[PDB]
Amino acid sequence: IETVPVKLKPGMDGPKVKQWPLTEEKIKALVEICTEMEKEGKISKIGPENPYNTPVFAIKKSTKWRKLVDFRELNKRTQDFWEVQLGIPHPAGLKKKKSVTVLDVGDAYFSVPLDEDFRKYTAFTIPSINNETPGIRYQYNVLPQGWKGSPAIFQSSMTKILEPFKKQNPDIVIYQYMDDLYVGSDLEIGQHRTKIEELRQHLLRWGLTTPYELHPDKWTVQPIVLPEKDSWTVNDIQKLVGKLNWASQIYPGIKVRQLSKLLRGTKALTEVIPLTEEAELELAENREILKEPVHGVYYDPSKDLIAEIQKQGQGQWTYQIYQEPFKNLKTGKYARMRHTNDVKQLTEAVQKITTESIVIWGKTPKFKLPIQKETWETWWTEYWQATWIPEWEFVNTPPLVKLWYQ
Amino acid sequence: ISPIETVPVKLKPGMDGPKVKQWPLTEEKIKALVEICTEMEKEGKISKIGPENPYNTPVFAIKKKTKWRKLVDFRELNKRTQDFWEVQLGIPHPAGLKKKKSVTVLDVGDAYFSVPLDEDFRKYTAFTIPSINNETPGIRYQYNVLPQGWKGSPAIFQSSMTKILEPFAAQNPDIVIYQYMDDLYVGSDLEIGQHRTKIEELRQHLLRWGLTTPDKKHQKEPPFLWMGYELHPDKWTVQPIVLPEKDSWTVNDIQKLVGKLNWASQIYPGIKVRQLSKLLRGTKALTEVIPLTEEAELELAENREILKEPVHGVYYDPSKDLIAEIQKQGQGQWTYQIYQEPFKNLKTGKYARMRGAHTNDVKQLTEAVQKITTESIVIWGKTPKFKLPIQKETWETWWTEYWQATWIPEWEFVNTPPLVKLWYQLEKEPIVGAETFYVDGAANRETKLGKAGYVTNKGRQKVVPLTNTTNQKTELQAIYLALQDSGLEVNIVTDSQYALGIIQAQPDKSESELVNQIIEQLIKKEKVYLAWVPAHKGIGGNEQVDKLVSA
Ligand SMILES: N#Cc1cc(Cl)cc(Oc2ccc(Cl)cc2OCCn2cc(Cl)c(=O)[nH]c2=O)c1
Repeated sequence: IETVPVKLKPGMDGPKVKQWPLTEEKIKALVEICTEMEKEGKISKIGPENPYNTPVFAIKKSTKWRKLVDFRELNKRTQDFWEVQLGIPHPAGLKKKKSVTVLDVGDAYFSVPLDEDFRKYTAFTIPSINNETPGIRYQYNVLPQGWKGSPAIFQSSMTKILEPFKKQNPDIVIYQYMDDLYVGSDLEIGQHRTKIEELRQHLLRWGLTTPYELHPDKWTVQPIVLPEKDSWTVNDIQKLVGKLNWASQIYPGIKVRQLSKLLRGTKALTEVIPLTEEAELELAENREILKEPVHGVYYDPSKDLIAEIQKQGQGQWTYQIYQEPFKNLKTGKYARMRHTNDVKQLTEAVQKITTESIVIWGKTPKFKLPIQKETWETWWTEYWQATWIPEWEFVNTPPLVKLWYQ
Repeated sequence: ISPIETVPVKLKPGMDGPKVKQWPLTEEKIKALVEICTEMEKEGKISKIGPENPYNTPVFAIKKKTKWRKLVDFRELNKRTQDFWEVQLGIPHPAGLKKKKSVTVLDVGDAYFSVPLDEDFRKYTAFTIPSINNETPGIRYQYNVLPQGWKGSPAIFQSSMTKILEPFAAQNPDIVIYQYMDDLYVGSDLEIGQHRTKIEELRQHLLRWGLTTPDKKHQKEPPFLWMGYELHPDKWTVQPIVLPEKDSWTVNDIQKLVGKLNWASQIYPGIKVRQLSKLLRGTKALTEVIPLTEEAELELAENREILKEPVHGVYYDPSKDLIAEIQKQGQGQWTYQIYQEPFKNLKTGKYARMRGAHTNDVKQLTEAVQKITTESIVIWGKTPKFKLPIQKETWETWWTEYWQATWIPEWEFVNTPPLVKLWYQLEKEPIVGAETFYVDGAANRETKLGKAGYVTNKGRQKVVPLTNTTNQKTELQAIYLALQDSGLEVNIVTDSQYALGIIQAQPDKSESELVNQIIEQLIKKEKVYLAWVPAHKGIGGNEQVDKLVSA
């Protein structure tokens, strides 16, 4: 076949990222996978004149391991090739559909050869234990999974293969983000999964092997909830006054005068204050301003998406997506009904938020994670199932905004 | 035309080879170069080149007080040579080595000179022996092998050695070979004679590829002085530590000292370096004299006593479990040992990072576990069982209320005090029948004067004046004042997001003395509930103490 010429941004060097240490279990699994990938010609061993590196991880998507390559750095340095040039446009309707199924189509890329000049930039290293050996060094001969240039190069073949199916089903929306197809329809569930199986069989008969559905209709921005007590203490009103004051930055028009009036004096926190008629109306009026949605919040495609996550205890995790502070494009809550632990829940929550973000805007958000860097770097693969990896940083400051979003 | 296959080398794009001129030298130093070069030329290592080669690189002739050695300053060529895959930055840790019946250490002689250099790159290695007082043109040579001191030599040698070793490694699967620099470390669990036969085979296998190796009479014997370690057949330890005694200490003196102490921490249990390290905080210059703290003097003395005794570590058995145990040594300082059998320690270590101004013990214990986890993965390829002096009730309460996600390994409680515990727990609901203090504090940013006050439900009011503080430090001193003048149960109400955040984190050790005093009060108290309200919003108790402190 014919390789598509690939170039990095002019004046940009390849990735030189550190390979993380791995357990012997994951190392052996990587050597098995790569030995057979080498036999199949998809990767080749490289010499010391190749200085580039990209980290590799062993996960499970499950008795069989799989290799996951963190191409985040190479993707940043190739952005001219997978965006602007050969960019795959994002349909605004996928979020509107009632059912969306995600299809792993990443195995297609291993047919297409990679530009021989660009292959040195995909170099990776299987690490040794205790620095006893130099790592095992490979580079890719075919389009690698996780590199954003792989779906861009394959885009023409994918459009061709899907052209009959899109003809037969004109109201089904199909969007490709990296290694996955997102297929959305307003059909009935069992009728929707039939169309999904048809598409799968269509793909399989054309040589594209493929191995829980989303429902964007239910998603929304959550409204701020206020409590309802049968008897309110001074402390209860204070927290009620503080929460309404925090919301005064986003929703204009929340009033606290009648509520503050009930606390005039130097009262004991434990004292029981009756809700006057005038304050009950203010609390009732404010319960309606929070029902209405905010205005003026528009997604800018030129700006990064940011996702913050708070641990609320009891397996619950709130989150907010935004681009400029206090302008939340999406808020939501995740709930682990599980055998669970904090890392498993955060890892699962990050994948849910990223998938929701892929559906709505077509790009992954940057995560501010409430966890210590080294702990995340040690255990994040233990529950990682997606084939992509978002950017993240570690918020060491606590949220006193924990109970606000609770 | 060499058996070993060359690695293709390129210069950085847009650069040319070095054109550095050769400085004139003595007729006696020229005599040394001329003789060394004709021997290197006879050995094919270098070749004379025509006049068309436009590149040069200086050469010098040194000797130590005595055959001379040739020295080439490749600094300019190195700058223009492409990058290579990074050679082993880290080295193996002795506690990760698996115990072997026999172990052999072989060093490769003229390692770099035994590997060919890419033909197209040889032009850029040209150098010149100077003629006596420029009487004639100098002799132009170039390298055909990996030059010593060139950027690419270590990486290309290591790869060439790897490939050269692959045939022998197939026909001998039980023999284990480790590579480091010009060394091979060979270990087998075969019979000493059988192992000795195999070594002699590998020597000839390497000699056939051109790699000189020592004979059985010239091979080093245990104990091996390897990278600051002593390797005995059944034990490892560090090489002897020499902590100097000095009347005055420079910044550089202390940096040497903490380095040696850090080095001792891997096998010597109980080493502490925090107080000494604090001296280097903001250390401007290496020559700056640092007055030793009384705490640094005691820390150093304690270290001297531990080092007086001798300790050793054991090698690794993959068939026995890996166990890690942590002990608290002092406020902020922790120590650990990792062992498979009860009193045979593989290695030891410390952890003493505060990771911020204020922390708690359970958080620091979790961080020490995290540091051991990363270290066990690097050294042994797995995480160990943990024996920890904390009870499940303590840790479970903490990690459940802690706002960060945390991974708690499988661990057993070992009752060997000091046990890690929660010294206090704030109330989660306000307290009935406890006095409600409304605290506030203020500070003029210019004059740096301040005050902290309280107003209570029972009608009590107080203001204490403050000399040199900030708005933040007074907001903390206002909470301290309410704790000082309250019963065993108190409800405190502040408008300070700063002070609430510090207290809600429930620290038990801080580098601020005021916070340490609040911590002392929080312990003595039976029930403390801390509440927050938006400032300047007319809330009853906050408005009064705000007006009081503002006057
Ligand atoms: N100098 C040096 C040096 C450096 C390194 Cl990186 C390794 C090394 O030795 C081994 C090499 C390979 C293996 Cl597979 C095990 C080794 O040692 C395992 C531990 N041990 C060490 C000695 Cl000295 C011994 O007599 N018996 C024994 O069991 C020697």
